[PDB]
Amino acid sequence: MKAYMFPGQGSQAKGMGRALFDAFPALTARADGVLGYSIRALCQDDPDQRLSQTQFTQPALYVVNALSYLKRREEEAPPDFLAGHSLGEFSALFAAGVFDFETGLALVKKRGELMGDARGGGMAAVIGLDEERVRELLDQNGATAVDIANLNSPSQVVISGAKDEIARLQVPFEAAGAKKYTVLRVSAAFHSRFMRPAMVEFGRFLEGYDFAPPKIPVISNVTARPCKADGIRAALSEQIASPVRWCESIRYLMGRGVEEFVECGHGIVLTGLYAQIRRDA
Repeated sequence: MKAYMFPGQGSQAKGMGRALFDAFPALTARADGVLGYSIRALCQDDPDQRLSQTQFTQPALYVVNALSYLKRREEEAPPDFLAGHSLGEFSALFAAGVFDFETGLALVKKRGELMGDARGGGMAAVIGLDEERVRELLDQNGATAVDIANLNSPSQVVISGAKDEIARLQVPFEAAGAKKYTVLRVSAAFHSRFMRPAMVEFGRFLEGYDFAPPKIPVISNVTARPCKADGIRAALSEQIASPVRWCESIRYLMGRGVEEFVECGHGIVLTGLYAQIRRDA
């Protein structure tokens, strides 16, 4: 059994998807219709470094992920399971037939707008400490307005919360053995109940859409379990204000009997995480 893993923000790069745009002109033109600009130009030329701006990053990654999936479907047996990291969930749901290509793109355009417009707090990516140690450090350093935002691998955790606390934690984390502590280029503290207002707004926006049942199971970032057909809106809206349980999602799949994990999209970010999750598990 095989799972496809769809990457999210941070995996984008100038030049991504070139051969896919060539191969899928109808979807390229349809993407342009939703976005109002050339998706190929965004990805190939990266005008004014817009690929690093979340309102553009999210649609770019959704399109490249989607086309990457369709290329794999032409060439390889279908996957048994799908999982996407944050933005990647939307590509996974597209692959599963939950919504059509344009609908998913509209959802991600909105997610990009909500996240670009969000304010308050920040985030840091930590390499070299496990969840238990990170939680201990947050308590020891009195960072009561910081929480764990992503559990990405046994040694890769993202934290989120008050900007001053995120700044002040860097040296203590490094002194405890973090190999790297990197404050992220994000508008706000995502993946805590701090982001509740945006979660509420996104939920309301999703009421206007009509979803289909997944044809292939999609493992939710929120629950680390398969998305329920009746639960798409909760899965997607709550995701932005909840910890991303990526490590647990991969471990769930391993426990179900999945032996082959393939990254579907540009880059090797999730491949790297998987190697680390696999080595520990």
